[PDB]
Amino acid sequence: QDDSTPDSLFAGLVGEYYGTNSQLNNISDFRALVDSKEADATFEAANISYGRGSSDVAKGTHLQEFLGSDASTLSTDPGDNTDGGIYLQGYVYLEAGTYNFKVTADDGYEITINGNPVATVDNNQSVYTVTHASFTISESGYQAIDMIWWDQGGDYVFQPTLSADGGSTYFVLDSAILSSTGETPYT
Ligand SMILES: OC[C@H]1O[C@@H](O)[C@@H](O)[C@@H](O)[C@@H]1O
Ligand SMILES: [Ca+2]
Ligand SMILES: [Ca+2]
Ligand SMILES: [Ca+2]
Ligand SMILES: [Ca+2]
Ligand SMILES: [Ca+2]
Ligand SMILES: [Ca+2]
Ligand SMILES: [Ca+2]
Ligand SMILES: [Ca+2]
Ligand SMILES: [Ca+2]
Repeated sequence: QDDSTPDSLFAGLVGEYYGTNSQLNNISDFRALVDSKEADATFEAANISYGRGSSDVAKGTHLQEFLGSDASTLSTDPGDNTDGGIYLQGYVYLEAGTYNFKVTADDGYEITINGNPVATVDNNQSVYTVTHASFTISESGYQAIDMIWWDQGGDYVFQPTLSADGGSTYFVLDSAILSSTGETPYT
């Protein structure tokens, strides 16, 4: 807790959606958009496996389709934009050990854990899956996590899967392990 407002506790990350009619080319562009204004919509990111879809995430009802099971928590239905993306932040329960992300995306993204980037694509791309380098968690518990992802137009997809067993199996980040505040969620 960092201010005088109570924060919703749920088994998910705090999600913000931002749209723009400018071009998003890279992580810096999307982060500047996030910085420039209040979110166009907020939502609870409880099942982080979004898309695939076509014909721009920022148009029509494409954001709702993309977010699927998390769209029922949208604060509003944003108007049309050409480009858009999401900023997620909260906590993820991880035991101490070694992990790595494998992320399928169109366009780019960046995931950080405890302040350190652990999966980065700093450019636009048609759908592509990267197996990222491993990282360590030093102490079991809720780890701080944030993510950004965007769509510059066209197709869109975002599924960042995590392995705890050296890339033999991967899981989606969902309500089993996510927390909005770092307290234990019970529903
Ligand atoms: O050039 C068009 C294509 O550009 C790529 O980088 C992706 O953003 C696609 O979703 C888009 O359709
Ligand atoms: Ca607060
Ligand atoms: Ca903002
Ligand atoms: Ca809309
Ligand atoms: Ca879906
Ligand atoms: Ca739902
Ligand atoms: Ca664009
Ligand atoms: Ca795209
Ligand atoms: Ca392990
Ligand atoms: Ca496997």
